[PDB]
Amino acid sequence: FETADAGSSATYPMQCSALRKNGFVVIKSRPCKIVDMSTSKTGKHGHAKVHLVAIDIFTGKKLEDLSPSTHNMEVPVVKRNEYQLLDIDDGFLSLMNMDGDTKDDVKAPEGELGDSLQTAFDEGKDLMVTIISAMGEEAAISFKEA
Amino acid sequence: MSKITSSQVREHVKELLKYSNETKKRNFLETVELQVGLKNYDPQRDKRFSGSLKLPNCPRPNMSICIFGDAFDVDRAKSCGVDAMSVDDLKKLNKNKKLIKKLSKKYNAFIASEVLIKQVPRLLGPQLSKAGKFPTPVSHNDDLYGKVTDVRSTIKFQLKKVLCLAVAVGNVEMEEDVLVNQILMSVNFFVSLLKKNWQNVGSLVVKSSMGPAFRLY
Amino acid sequence: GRVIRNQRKGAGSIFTSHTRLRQGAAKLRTLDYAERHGYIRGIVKQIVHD
Amino acid sequence: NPVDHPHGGGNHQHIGKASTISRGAVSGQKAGLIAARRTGLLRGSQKTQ
Amino acid sequence: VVDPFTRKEWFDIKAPSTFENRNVGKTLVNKSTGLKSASDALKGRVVEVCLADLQGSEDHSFRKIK
Amino acid sequence: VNVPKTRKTYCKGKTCRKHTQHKVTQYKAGKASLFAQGKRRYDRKQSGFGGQTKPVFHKKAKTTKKVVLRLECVKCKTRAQLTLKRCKHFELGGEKKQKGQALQF
RNA sequence: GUGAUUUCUGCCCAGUGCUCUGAAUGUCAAAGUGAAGAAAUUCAACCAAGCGCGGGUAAACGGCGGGAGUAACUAUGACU
RNA sequence: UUGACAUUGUGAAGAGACAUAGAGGGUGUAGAAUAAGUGGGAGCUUCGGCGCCAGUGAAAUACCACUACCUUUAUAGUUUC
RNA sequence: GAAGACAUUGUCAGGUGGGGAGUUUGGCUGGGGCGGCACAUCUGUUAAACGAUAACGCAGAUGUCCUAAGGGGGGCUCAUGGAGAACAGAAAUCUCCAGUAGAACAAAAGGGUAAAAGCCCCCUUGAUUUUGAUUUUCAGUGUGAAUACAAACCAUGAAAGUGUGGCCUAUCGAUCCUUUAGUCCCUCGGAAUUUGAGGCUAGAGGUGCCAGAAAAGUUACCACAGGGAUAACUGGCUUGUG
Ligand SMILES: C[NH+](C)c1cc(NC(=O)CNC(C)(C)C)c(O)c2c1C[C@H]1C[C@H]3[C@H]([NH+](C)C)C(O)=C(C(N)=O)C(=O)[C@@]3(O)C(O)=C1C2=O
Ligand SMILES: C[NH+](C)c1cc(NC(=O)CNC(C)(C)C)c(O)c2c1C[C@H]1C[C@H]3[C@H]([NH+](C)C)C(O)=C(C(N)=O)C(=O)[C@@]3(O)C(O)=C1C2=O
Ligand SMILES: C[NH+](C)c1cc(NC(=O)CNC(C)(C)C)c(O)c2c1C[C@H]1C[C@H]3[C@H]([NH+](C)C)C(O)=C(C(N)=O)C(=O)[C@@]3(O)C(O)=C1C2=O
Ligand SMILES: [Zn+2]
Repeated sequence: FETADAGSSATYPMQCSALRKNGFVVIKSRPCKIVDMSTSKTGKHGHAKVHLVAIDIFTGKKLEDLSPSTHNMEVPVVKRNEYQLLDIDDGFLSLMNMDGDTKDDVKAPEGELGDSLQTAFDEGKDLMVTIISAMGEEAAISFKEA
Repeated sequence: MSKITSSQVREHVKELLKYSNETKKRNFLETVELQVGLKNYDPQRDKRFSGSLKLPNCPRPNMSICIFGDAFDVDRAKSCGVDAMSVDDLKKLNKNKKLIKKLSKKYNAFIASEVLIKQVPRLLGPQLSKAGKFPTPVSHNDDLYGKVTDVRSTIKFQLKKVLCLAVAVGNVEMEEDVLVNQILMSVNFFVSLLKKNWQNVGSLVVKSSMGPAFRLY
Repeated sequence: GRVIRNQRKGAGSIFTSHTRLRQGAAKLRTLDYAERHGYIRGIVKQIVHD
Repeated sequence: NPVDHPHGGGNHQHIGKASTISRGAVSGQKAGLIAARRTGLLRGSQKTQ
Repeated sequence: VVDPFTRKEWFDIKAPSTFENRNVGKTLVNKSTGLKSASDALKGRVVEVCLADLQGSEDHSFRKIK
Repeated sequence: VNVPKTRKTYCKGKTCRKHTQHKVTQYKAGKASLFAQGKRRYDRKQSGFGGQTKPVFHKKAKTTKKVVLRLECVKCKTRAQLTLKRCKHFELGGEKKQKGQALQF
């Protein structure tokens, strides 16, 4: 008895210039969403370097980065999945696939979005929620009425 | 290294079938229970372990299963013989709470249909999943009798809030070697689902229905 | 870089104190029997500028 | 000039980095505010009162 | 469990001989253990009482003695 | 990719030189023990003054790893390794696909 | 650091620094402790500062955007 | 800067942790119910009855173990502040 | 007089540490820089009817996907159009006729394929073992890909046969280090036994700058060796633009 997993790092290395706005980037072993970018020439026969400002989505924390524009950067392979909420249990929301129903591990989102989700489920009005999965961590990001 | 091997389990399962098969022969079919317990797993912090394993034989052979099916699933249930629970009495049942409580508490395993599985939350309520019983999907191609045996065999190790878990392995009159193989397979499945494996298993009890709780580890 | 001004300041030479016009060190009378048990009388005779 | 001080270099006269040096810094780095628990104009005014 | 009311013990406060009631009253202090003298905890004390209670009569009801 | 848990393939054992049944697992790498000669050489070379002495790899370009299956024969308990190509996703014994089943979005 | 006198020094503590009698070990070396072994050894807990989590500080480094609708000429928009 | 060992001897007092076996416990509704939880369980036994079914409730009562948590008892001692 | 087995000091271990020390800061390129990858590959054309053939020529594509979309066997014919049949219409399903492929064959383009290489069904694991030979790039080296056999053991089919992955052309990686599999194999060199370690045979962990360094800037304060192989004047050829 084992668990099969092909070796797949959740980062494709791409490029400092190929990272764009609303992006996904790995700054110091955390997923983050590129919210600001700027190219900047350094010298007089110099090259351009990229300054990146991004927000870590699982904590919502601002992380910055500086690199020469010709260097490679890790890009997380995020997967957004659209699931169905059965019931909000003791902080750990119960979730449903297209047919399967495992997904019982996602912490109910602690923000005001999750509080309004709790109010919705409490007066019923059943929803489908959107969950992001990236580099080992998963989080509910956005509720949506079916 | 597998901390639990066959030999000690051979001896403990000899003494288990000893106490069941002559000492207190009862008036109903008892079931072997593996009760496991964790040490370092904090339920609020770690990733929840969840997993089902199809057994090579049968546990409790008289579980009470209910079929949420439409036409083909319902007709197959009428052919085999399992209580089929169609959308008819489901929408005739919607306007209550006590009756859904009665249904969920009365039949223990629920089996569903692919085209019913999405509005089971709607038509029913959260009570089934809250109890720990969500209807398992069954396709039209899938033979209903075979999948009924599947669901009467599947063992589920899944953390909910606590650190003691308990799973029925099998009956008490089936043969010694398959009981040994099953209990070893279930232990190994638990250890495989864990993070630190044998380091974080701490409690390993086998029982049937009564006082004697025959420890393995 | 270069050794900066405060490091040079601690390394002595130019950054010492100018003690040419200074009087003696301004210290109290040392402890003895007269001050420890009774009292001793001195006379302040010249107040000057350090 | 940048050789003579941490603050140093130019094209514009500015500190460049934060002027609050650590307490645990080394010689040649302690050019600024040495272990500043607070900065800016103070009001006010108690330390131990 | 700390059970301080059995950890402690009672003591009897008495008055100077100018008054007539010899018994003033009772107090309570922790047991005299090591490194902490309950007796010093007793000397650190000032107590308030009524002169009507000290002199018996009601003519001295307003007056209070520390 | 999906590969079954069982496979009838050639066995190299001297008691069974024919096609026999094999269970299919995945090769997970070993513990990288501390007393290997290269590790002892690395410890002695890194000890002292001088800093890092051998190169450390930085410019990763490939995301995938070739999967290699460990086959254990069910009779002679002999093992073999079979290499399968670069696949991002891998499931040992997943559900078989259905030819013409009703799509479910 | 700014650069006489007069007048004033607005907002932002997210980032980067700096700081703390904030909180629990989440991670955490050597030495020490326990289990297995014939030992070399392996695996555990316990684990200092630090890092991380929290608070403060801008006469610390610094920063200080947009887009719509809206008033009897029209136009702008006090306002939303 | 922090920790260990050495220099480094001689003593107390109070706490905390570990160390193995027991014992006992866990009362907002509603339910007649003193519902810590999970799991099997339609039988159970002491031969009285209990339990299921009924009702009730967020979850059920017999037979049962297990899990942590709390309290002490036995508690050689080790170890830290 | 004060402190007191604390602190200092000695040795290890962790943190911090541009204060300081070394070192680095790819290539191609109608100058260099920014851009791009023409740096490892694949299709059509340029390419001048064997082969070879350039440009930062043109139009595009690759770093995947599949236990079936691999292998064998069998039944059927595919786009499209016409005529019809309740709801039903332009188009839902069913027939009939015509239908050389105008469809499909995972993906870019080209080629190939009709009682199939397409679409459904049945069985399977030739996507296996042992090494050799050959073709392509080529130095006739390596890597990758592929071809035909041999000795086995299999799958399929009634059988002939076919099958050593994808109908063909692309889909990928040396030394050193680590790890796994094989026989029951060799060595630990005074002689033995066990763990341990080192070997032999085959794989994987990866070098995309893809025959494979471990690597950020600035310099108008600059320095050196050079270069008209190379830019900023003039001259020259050309005249789009004026
Ligand atoms: C850094 N240390 C020396 C320290 C110092 C002080 N106070 C001072 O500044 C000292 N000044 C004095 C000596 C009082 C004059 C301190 O006040 C503290 C601490 C330690 C922290 C440690 C905390 C810790 N976790 C949360 C990081 C922890 O695990 C515990 C614990 N449960 O054992 C703590 O005690 C801790 O939470 C804590 O409270 C600390 C202090 O209070
Ligand atoms: C504020 N003081 C009272 C304090 C309290 C606690 N304890 C707590 O905070 C416990 N409270 C909780 C519940 C954990 C939040 C503390 O835990 C601490 C400290 C301060 C320092 C004391 C330090 C001291 N040093 C500076 C000479 C010392 O005696 C030692 C030592 N030789 O053991 C220290 O290591 C000390 O740095 C230290 O650890 C402290 C604390 O952590
Ligand atoms: C009684 N507590 C408040 C205390 C006081 C002092 N110092 C004093 O008495 C003087 N400080 C005052 C005057 C009260 C401000 C203390 O000096 C200390 C301590 C506590 C201990 C705590 C120790 C503990 N260890 C054993 C795990 C702990 O929790 C920590 C920690 N990681 O925070 C310690 O560091 C601890 O070892 C420690 O250092 C303490 C003290 O030194
Ligand atoms: Zn075999």
